[PDB]
Amino acid sequence: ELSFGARAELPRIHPVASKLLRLMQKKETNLCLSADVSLARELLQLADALGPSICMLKTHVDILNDFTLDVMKELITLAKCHEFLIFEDRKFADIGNTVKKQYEGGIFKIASWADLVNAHVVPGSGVVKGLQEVGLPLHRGCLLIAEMSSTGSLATGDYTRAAVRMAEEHSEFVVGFISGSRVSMKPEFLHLTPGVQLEAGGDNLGQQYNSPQEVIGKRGSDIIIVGRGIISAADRLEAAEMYRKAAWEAYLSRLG
Amino acid sequence: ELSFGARAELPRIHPVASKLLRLMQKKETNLCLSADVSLARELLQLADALGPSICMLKTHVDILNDFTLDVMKELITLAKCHEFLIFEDRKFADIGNTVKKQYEGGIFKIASWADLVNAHVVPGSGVVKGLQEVGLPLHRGCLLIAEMSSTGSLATGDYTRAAVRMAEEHSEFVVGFISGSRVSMKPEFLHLTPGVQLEAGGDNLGQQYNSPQEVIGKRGSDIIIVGRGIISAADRLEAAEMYRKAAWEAYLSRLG
Ligand SMILES: O=C(O)c1cc(=O)[nH]c(=O)n1[C@@H]1O[C@H](COP(=O)(O)O)[C@@H](O)[C@H]1O
Ligand SMILES: O=C(O)c1cc(=O)[nH]c(=O)n1[C@@H]1O[C@H](COP(=O)(O)O)[C@@H](O)[C@H]1O
Repeated sequence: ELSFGARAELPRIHPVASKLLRLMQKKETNLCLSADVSLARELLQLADALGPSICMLKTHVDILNDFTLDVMKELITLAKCHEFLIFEDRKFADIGNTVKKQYEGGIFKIASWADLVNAHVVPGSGVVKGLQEVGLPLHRGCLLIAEMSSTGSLATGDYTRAAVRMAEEHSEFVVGFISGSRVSMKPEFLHLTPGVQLEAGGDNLGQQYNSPQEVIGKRGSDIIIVGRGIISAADRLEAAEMYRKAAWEAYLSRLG
Repeated sequence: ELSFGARAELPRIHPVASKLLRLMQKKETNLCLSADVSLARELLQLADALGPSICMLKTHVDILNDFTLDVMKELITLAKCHEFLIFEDRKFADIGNTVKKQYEGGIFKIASWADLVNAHVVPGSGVVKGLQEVGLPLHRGCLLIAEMSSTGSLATGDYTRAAVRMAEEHSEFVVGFISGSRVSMKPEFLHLTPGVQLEAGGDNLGQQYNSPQEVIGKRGSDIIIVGRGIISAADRLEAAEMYRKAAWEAYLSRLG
């Protein structure tokens, strides 16, 4: 198994993946903050304070009450300053012709500011084809949702295998997965795992949690995605540090 | 088989479904216009001119370049005047906690103006639970995506059966399906079918077309969803009439 820094140099690495892997090793972080807030001011204060601790900030632009493109200008400034990628967790899941417009246009202009987006594989490979027609020219990357954290997920068995095949057949654009585990044996592909908290539990609406040690160390994923475990804590900086240290040591101990 | 008007009176009918079925029979239309445009003025001019011909107007609010809530105020005026429902084709597909915010909040406030939304079933039933916590109090309905029109769709076999079960277990909120065919044997559930054109063909990004006669008459669906077959035509009113008459006669001939 190669280090993040060595993976960043793999022949077939995507440029977005390489940038990410380099800053993960430089900063000793494999934590993605899920900035699940409705106020721009809170999003930006979290991005600034937690920026040094994270490799990535995941957004849901469609829950921000006071979205403007200028908010995203301010977010990019912070991402550049603190060195993290922006991942819009849009979960594109329509026909190719529709998702291209959803990605490029409308109010959000997601492709203009998001390094990464993700997509469901259920519509077939046209979802990726449509996105890639916007995202390739804009030097973006995409993650495919191969497994989900929620109770009753149907992203298992042959579905997960189809996501892996689709990623591998569109490596020009697809840089990895949302998954609960390592699903691809090719080290050029990132594995990002949500449903992460230090303590056992879940929410009232089907979320299920596993620890950083479980998903990075035992299940072989690369990056933890953490929302409420950080966001709901009083001191979100120390919470982010706890999660960072957990995920980083789990990664180190798997490299041996 | 019962008429749309009789289905509107079924004991277990949802109020949104009943409203829809009543206006379908009153107006002799089972056509849903897919208003896949980027300008508010065009959306509203289409809604006004085509309103008499349609039972429903399907939106992708996230491709509208000049979205405001006032545009949607103007759309509701037209929907009330001409008697059609508004369906936001958002394809919610996240954990329950996330989709509740995506449905109620952000810039779009979808639940405030959309009679209907839809969801993928891949995350498990928490997606429906989350939506229903916003949509039940707001007297809304939801469609579950049981089959898709696109090449390579994984919404087949056990996946489609899971969508049907999920709908049937959440009949307080779920009023039907996006599907290619009748998938539920319970007449209280609407079947809406996209991927419809009069002529054979497809697009460059995995869309596949079948005719109104095929999907309403042979496959037993209720409503056709038509975008480019109308939107790209020169005379969109006559195109809508062609599709309306096709879908309506196919429905009549299946009732015998
Ligand atoms: O794509 C995601 O990030 C995602 C996929 C998945 O399987 N599960 C999942 O929880 N997520 C997202 O990751 C975040 C989890 O947040 P918490 O449960 O608060 O840690 C939310 O923003 C979800 O939308
Ligand atoms: O949910 C939908 O309406 C949908 C589901 C599906 O399986 N296929 C499908 O095409 N759609 C949508 O229906 C419309 C089809 O448009 P046309 O291909 O232009 O008729 C688009 O807005 C798609 O996003």
